Amino acid sequence: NTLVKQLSSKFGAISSVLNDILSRLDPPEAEVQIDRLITGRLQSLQTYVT
Amino acid sequence: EKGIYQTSNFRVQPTESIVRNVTNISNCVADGVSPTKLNDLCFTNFELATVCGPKKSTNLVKNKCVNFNFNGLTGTGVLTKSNKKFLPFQQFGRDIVDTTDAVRDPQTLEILDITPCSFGGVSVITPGTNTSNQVA
Amino acid sequence: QSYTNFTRGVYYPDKVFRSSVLHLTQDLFLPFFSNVTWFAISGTNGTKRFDNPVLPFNDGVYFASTEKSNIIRGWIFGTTLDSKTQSLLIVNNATNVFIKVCEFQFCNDPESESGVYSSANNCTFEYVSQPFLFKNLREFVFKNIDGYFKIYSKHTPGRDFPQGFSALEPLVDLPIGINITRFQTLLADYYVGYLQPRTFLLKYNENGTITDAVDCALDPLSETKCTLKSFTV
Ligand SMILES: *[C@@H]1O[C@H](CO)[C@@H](O)[C@H](O)[C@H]1NC(C)=O
Ligand SMILES: *[C@@H]1O[C@H](CO)[C@@H](O)[C@H](O)[C@H]1NC(C)=O
Ligand SMILES: *[C@@H]1O[C@H](CO)[C@@H](O)[C@H](O)[C@H]1NC(C)=O
Repeated sequence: NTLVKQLSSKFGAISSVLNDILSRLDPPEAEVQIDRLITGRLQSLQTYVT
Repeated sequence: EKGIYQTSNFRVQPTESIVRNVTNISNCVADGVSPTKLNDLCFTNFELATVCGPKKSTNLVKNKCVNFNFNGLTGTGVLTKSNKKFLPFQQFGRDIVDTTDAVRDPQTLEILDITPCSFGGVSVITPGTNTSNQVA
Repeated sequence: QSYTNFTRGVYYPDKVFRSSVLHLTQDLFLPFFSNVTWFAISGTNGTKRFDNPVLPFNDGVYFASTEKSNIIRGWIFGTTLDSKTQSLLIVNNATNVFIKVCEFQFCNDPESESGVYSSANNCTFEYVSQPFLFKNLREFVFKNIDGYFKIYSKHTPGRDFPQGFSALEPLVDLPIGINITRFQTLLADYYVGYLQPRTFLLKYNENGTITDAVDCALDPLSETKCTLKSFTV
């Protein structure tokens, strides 16, 4: 449950939904917000596996 | 070597999209966001309800994996008739882990449950390439 | 007149359906066991049948009307309330509810068939909705956000207030960018309290109706219940 709830976290992003980031930002900015979310989700998976 | 290996993941792809009647700031078609094209977004008041840019409504497709957009709420899933009883105020349903599992159809106000389209692991059963190249 | 034992004023925080869940949410709510002023105060039983006082509007206000005869007619939400600026006039008609944003000095404020007319100048928005109409309680919550005035209500068909839990439902969402700091209730009794930021644990049943709630900050047990997201500890 914790692992799935973390998907809704923004981690400092403009929005937690990748489709909103892609729809609202020009790619050079979308990549930054997406990378932020990638870091947040990847850290969540590493925490779960550990 | 002989054994079972997890190599990938199966997903069922959507085959069609659903887009869901004002052609006229409120109650008008529009024409924060860095791209120059704002006509594909629905703006609550811009601050990201109404004033949504132009789009063409489609038919409602059920029992198939589809890409839906209901007044700005987008996603991929299988739409089925819901047995849930929404209050006339409520527009969306949520699960115990705060994900969307139901919507009301902007037109006709049908309550639809959203089941995600099936996916799962890909496991390959191999006799071993020193015996046979047939796999399951 | 302080009537502080009250634990009413919970409303649906959003237009989202939930089934058999406990949802912990931080929003503007009337605290449980807060001081709710009981209106001896009302002008018709005050000095020469007039001068119902003007009350503050702090973040939002909980209001309830207990009059089964529908004597109480409406509200004015504004700042100076003297025609210098626009105010939001919400009046309950026998067949409808009529909302105006005009600026004026007087309305009902200086027996039967009292006049309800005002200067009603310079409105930019107007709305018409369904009427509010044996004992019943008519509960309202008036909440402001930047750019919107939201009205929540529940008309519950009662002499004694400690009835069962009932959550208020949204009544209207008005996109009116109006600065509100003071308001007046138009009579021709009242329970008025103020909202504060609080976290509440709201219990939604299978049909999506809120059936109970825990005010997390009221007491240590409510805090434990919120921490565990359960009404049983
Ligand atoms: C237009 O939208 C309203 C929304 O309630 C719906 O009731 C109506 O049927 C729609 N028009 C058509 C032609 O379907
Ligand atoms: C609202 O009116 C009060 C009047 O005292 C003023 O002090 C306040 O700054 C106003 N707020 C806005 C957002 O105009
Ligand atoms: C939901 O409300 C209907 C109203 O008739 C009632 O029949 C039904 O039993 C309710 N379901 C639950 C789970 O409370």
